[PDB]
Amino acid sequence: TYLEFIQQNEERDGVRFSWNVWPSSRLEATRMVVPVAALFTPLKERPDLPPIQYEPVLCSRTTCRAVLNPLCQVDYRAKLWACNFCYQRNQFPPSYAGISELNQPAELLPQFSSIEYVVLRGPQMPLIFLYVVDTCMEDEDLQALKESMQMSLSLLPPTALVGLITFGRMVQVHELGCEGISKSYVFRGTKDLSAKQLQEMLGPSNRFLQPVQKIDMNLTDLLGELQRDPWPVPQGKRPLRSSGVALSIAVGLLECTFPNTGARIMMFIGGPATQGPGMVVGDELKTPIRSWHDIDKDNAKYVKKGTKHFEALANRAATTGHVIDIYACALDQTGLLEMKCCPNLTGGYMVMGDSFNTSLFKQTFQRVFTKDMHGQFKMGFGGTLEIKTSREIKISGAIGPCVSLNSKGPCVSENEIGTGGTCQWKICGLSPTTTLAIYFEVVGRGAIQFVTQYQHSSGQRRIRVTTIARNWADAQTQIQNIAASFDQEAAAILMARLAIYRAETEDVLRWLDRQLIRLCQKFGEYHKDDPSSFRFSETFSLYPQFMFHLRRSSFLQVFNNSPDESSYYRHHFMRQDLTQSLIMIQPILYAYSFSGPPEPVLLDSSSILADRILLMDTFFQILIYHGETIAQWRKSGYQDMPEYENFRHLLQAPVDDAQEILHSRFPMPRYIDTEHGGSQARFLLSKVNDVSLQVFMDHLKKLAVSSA
Amino acid sequence: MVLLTMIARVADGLPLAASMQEDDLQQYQSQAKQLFRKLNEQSPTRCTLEAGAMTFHYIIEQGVCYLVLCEAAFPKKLAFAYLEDLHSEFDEQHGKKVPTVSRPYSFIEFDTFIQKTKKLYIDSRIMVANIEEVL
Amino acid sequence: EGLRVVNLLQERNMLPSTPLKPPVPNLHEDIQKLNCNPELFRCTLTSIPQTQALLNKAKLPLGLLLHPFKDLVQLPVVTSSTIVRCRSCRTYINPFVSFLDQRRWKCNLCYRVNDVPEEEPHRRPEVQNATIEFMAPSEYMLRPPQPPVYLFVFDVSHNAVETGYLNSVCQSLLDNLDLLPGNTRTKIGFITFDSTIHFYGLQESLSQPQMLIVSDIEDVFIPMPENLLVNLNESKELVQDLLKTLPQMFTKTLETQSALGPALQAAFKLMSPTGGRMSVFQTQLPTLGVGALKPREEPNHRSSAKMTPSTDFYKKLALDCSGQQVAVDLFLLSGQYSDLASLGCISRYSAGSVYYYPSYHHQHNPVQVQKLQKELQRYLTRKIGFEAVMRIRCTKGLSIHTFHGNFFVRSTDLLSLPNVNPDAGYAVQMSVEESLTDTQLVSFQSALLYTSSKGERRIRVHTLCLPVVSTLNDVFLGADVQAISGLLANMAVDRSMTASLSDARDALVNAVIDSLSAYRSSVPGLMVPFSLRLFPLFVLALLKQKSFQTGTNARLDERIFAMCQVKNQPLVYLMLTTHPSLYRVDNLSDEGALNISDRTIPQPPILQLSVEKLSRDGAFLMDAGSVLMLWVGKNCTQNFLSQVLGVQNYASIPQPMTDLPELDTPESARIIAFISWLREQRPFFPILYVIADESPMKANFLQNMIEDRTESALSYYEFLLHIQQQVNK
Ligand SMILES: [Zn+2]
Ligand SMILES: [Zn+2]
Repeated sequence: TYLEFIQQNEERDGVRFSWNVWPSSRLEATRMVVPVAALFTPLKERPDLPPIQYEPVLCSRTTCRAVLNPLCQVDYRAKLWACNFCYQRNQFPPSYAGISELNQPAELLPQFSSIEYVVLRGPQMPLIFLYVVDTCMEDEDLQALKESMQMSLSLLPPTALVGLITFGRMVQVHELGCEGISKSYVFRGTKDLSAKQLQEMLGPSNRFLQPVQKIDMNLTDLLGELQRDPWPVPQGKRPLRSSGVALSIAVGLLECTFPNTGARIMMFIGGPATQGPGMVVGDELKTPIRSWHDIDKDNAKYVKKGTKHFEALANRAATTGHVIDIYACALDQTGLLEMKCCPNLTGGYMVMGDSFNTSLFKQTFQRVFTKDMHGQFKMGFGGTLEIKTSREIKISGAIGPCVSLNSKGPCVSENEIGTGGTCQWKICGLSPTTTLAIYFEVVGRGAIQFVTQYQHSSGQRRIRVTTIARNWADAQTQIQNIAASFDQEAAAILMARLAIYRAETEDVLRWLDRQLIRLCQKFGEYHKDDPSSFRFSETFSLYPQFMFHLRRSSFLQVFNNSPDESSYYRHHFMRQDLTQSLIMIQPILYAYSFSGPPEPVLLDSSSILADRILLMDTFFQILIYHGETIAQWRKSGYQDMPEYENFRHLLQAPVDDAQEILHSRFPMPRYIDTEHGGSQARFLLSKVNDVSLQVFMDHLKKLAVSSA
Repeated sequence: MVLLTMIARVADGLPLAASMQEDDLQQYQSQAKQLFRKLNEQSPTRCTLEAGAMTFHYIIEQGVCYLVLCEAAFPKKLAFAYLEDLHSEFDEQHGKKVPTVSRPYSFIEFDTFIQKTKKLYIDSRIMVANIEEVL
Repeated sequence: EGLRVVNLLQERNMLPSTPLKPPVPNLHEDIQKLNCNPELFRCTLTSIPQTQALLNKAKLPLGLLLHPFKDLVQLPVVTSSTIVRCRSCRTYINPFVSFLDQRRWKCNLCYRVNDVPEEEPHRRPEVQNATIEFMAPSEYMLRPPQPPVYLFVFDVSHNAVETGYLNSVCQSLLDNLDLLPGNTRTKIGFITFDSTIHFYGLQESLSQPQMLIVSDIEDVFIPMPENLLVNLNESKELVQDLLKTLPQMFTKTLETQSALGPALQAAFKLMSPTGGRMSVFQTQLPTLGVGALKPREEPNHRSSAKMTPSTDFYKKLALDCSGQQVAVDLFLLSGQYSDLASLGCISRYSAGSVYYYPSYHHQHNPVQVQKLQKELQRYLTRKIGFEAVMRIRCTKGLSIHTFHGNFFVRSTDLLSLPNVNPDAGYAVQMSVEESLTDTQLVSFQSALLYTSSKGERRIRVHTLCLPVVSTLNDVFLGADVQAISGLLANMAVDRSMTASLSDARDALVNAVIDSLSAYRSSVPGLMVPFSLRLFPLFVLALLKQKSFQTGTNARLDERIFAMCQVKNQPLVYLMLTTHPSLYRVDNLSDEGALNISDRTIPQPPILQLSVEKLSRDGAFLMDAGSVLMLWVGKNCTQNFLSQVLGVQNYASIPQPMTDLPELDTPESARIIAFISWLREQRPFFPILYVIADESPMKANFLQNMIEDRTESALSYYEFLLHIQQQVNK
């Protein structure tokens, strides 16, 4: 069954294709409404995975060089294997001279289609964490940030290198380990510096990046008594905050000291950049920070030049191999829109909150440093993703956290999509949850090989190889065989990433609408000019509902959100796997009442029963709504009475069913406890319901049965 | 959000203490010395004086004027609240000795208390008239 | 006394055995008794020429030498609510005024009659004291009395670390931290610099002082709005901790380039809002950033006279420091050429002072270590005035046209003195713009307005009255040979920079030729008046001083610093350095001043600076003002070696002998008594060195024998023969 096929291939190969049967003819290949594409998670964790400590077998053809995989034809008599990509016959390495049929290399077993190698040859480089701390914030927010900083230091491996950069009006590069003097290098937060300049003006471990095993005592005292930016903030003006210059010096410090190795630049800001390059807003409170309304009317002259500065640093950091995080906690906006390129081009994190002094941020931040069962971080660095395809398959491009290495080859498609024109991408930061979207193009079985070389948090250099295969469409049942292999959940997300990518680099909904109608006209059953006759198979019937919620989501309709909230939402959507992405587009709704156990219901205002308790899961918030009669017998203070204990099982069932995933999701969702009449029930009413799904479906069927 | 503080004996305009930090001051203290001479036994007890974009606040107690200069956009209500902190401390320490002195800035060492209590102001964490009329 | 005429070729022993006293002006007894102390204010001609024609005929310079801020024993201070001044020229009321109507006084400077206010007016303290200090009212200050601020700027390059000077400087600051002039308002700050500028924050809030480095050399700034210039009293403990730390922070540095220019720009920006005293310690040629100076080859004995700064940078910067009441004192502890001709400008135009310690090293040069020790003691503890201003007024008809000293002259001849130190001497040249036909007396009054270390505006005033004469002979009869030599020394320094060293030397020789030639044409041998019998001797001593000598082994920074001392030291110490006092100290007698109750203090006869006065059988002491050298003969007595030196023979005297031992012999009790009498006549403690024996590589004692011959300088008798040939041409 083709649903078991989808789940078993995502669990083993970390891959979700929009189509699992591919077109064998050029006409159907170009008449492909939804592109042949895959949601690929390079480092998806596995329950029974054994590290393979040997160099990967490589096809002995200079152009091919594909990794030995369970799709190759082997001859255990002649010690010979035939490559499945170019058919070049290869002598087995001397290390495989004794391999047998009863005992085969693990790389040839179908259960190890996804396999990881450990390449131990060169001396391992330690991890690097550079804290870039903003001091323009109230002491409550500063001390709380300091507290959660010293907590992250306590989790770092002793061999890890740490640096500290504090900034406000000026920026300070601290040289830790100094005795009796505690010295730092002060720079003007109004002039941008190149990496060569910073190297000259400053003079394995540095004076600024030292092993936490030998300077954590000196750091915990500096961090402990770090104080607010000393410069006075006049009445009616913002603090002078040089966030753009502070970043370029954090980037430049690592560029001239530890290039081409793993390192995280962690910038903690409590407001927008109001000075120097990267400026987001002027320093007068009377003129507000730019909104989407201001962006449309060109009443925001800082966002264009401010963006160019940060995407310059982003491409500098991605070329050097470093990752950039942004932890923004402020009551007002902070400039994520202009700075989003730094954690987006790299694999960096983006965390947003109202204050560092909240349980929301402090727990979100310690989730960055969660360890596995070996006590090692769940982060990887310096990833190089090279994709090899069969002679038919060409790569259009990748959507997600990556940067093109611009390596040309025969598998590079001329029709570029997103980060294209290459078969290799650099992902400076990735976790077991990082998900790319690769888009393919067809110009028996077709094979694709994903090779991800990265630096593990332990210092080992590893190579994860994933070789997949999908059947070519047999031409006597071409459209029928392909239609049954449709993955409507994957296609909707893969099409969503296309829409978001065009919107964030600009009408988008017109393209989204026409592709939905074309998909209805090709794979739907109907008689012409009778909308009542349109029906979708079990393979497609959920796709229109997904598009209905996508074209109304905050990812595409950005007004009613601040420009930083739209960047934040899109940031996390371009990295998540299928499960969490569907939750983002279409929230999940569970019901709680006396009449039955909890159960999922539909996202419609016919489910907001007064008699029930709802559990809504948007990826970004977990809400528990209390109906009319529900809020009434709760306001009555009747849970405390002992003869209604079934009472207590109802009001705390969603609270208990919230905590278990309120701790697994990396960006800890906001928690809500609202009822009817409360001002926080708006989030439920807006996600619930052109007009509505009923009206949307009628218009879709009216247009799907008329002219194509 | 910026500064100029002066304390003078109202009878003769004799300076007692002051606090000034630049890194203008030439024109702005000259009119403070001019107002210090115009004050007498008939002057308003508490007054606020506007110099275009700047603003004067002064109080007079025990024949001692406590003047502060500051641009207009500063909260008037808190400006008097700090001059209360100055007048109280001065009256405690040298209020017994202010009709006795004759040398200018006899209590110039009081400057060590003026800048510290004003950093407790410049940081967030009565009559109306124009100066060109009084002079 | 004597209206007598001297022939300098027959006497040849014209120097007295008693110290030279300044000539008493030929004034009435009741007027001279009120005249100011001559060491505070003196004139080259105690008898002022009536006309400019008469002054030109004498070929002698007319000018004043003054020591306005000298430490006084008794200073009358009047706190009058009002101050009395001539309403037309603002001359302060002075003893040399004349009261006419007992309600009207006749100012002695501009001849406008003024009314005395209702506030026996003739014998108020302002008319009974030429030297007097006033309490300035509120209109004599442009701002509240500034606090005392002391910013120290240390070079900490690799060469600076090797010299080890920072140890003594920091230890001296520790010992004299409570003795710096000031009240509770005392500010202090510290800046170190190598290829970058290092600021230091002092917060009682944190465990350690902070070190903020500014590396942007071409654009310096202040890294913190506070805690850089800290109130010394409230953060005393943290300033002490920094001083105990600085000498050990750069022990293994490898920075060889010094960015002195940028460091001073940063230092200027720091004390710009308040002013104060900037103490700069530099050990090498600045080579990085603005103010960089090119290296220069040092001269030798064969190089002819053949001085000026290389760039105007340190002059422009000093003028910026002057406008913000910032004085820059430059301590140069260099072992190689550092272009002091350009660095010294930072002190010249900021009313600071230059201090020089050639080839300073904490181990190899024990002389400079103890000289920096005693010079830092006086520097850090002597009184000080801030944001000071000085003006010199003279009676109508006399015009000052040239100023000499460390200051900045502004419009209407106003001397800006950001700091005024009690060891600064100034000089002035004046001429007769209009004849003094009507007047018989003229007056000169300097007023020094400053802010004391306690925050009170002061005005120190000196007034000098002199007679006016109308003949050539009377002009010569009132000539001050020492004041003339001093003013001539300052004029030659300016000539050496305007024109060359040879031109400066010719002008010094011609000053004696033309003057004596004019006297000869007013009367067989070289005939001079009694007042100028020592004129060729002292001018010869000028031409062999380090400032103007030729065929010497002197280096550029040595000569330049010698000229800085000429322009900055008072006259009394120019004479002690140029023509040191020579006494025989191997047999002292009871002919001295056994008056100070229990102390002898003998009075040995002053000997002339010739090796012919020496003798290999005794030991003689030479007083060069700043240092006392005791040459001991190779065949000295057995009594002197053991009873005053504590040594059994000439060969066992230690080579570096930093002081005499206080042995218990009336011979040692003797020699310690007369040396103790000369030392307490001075501000900077003169160390004494008795290591000068036969060949201890310290024979500079003989170069102060300015009456002897060398292969590069004339002897005194040859100098007289050279002068006579030109007086009788
Ligand atoms: Zn191959
Ligand atoms: Zn007058």
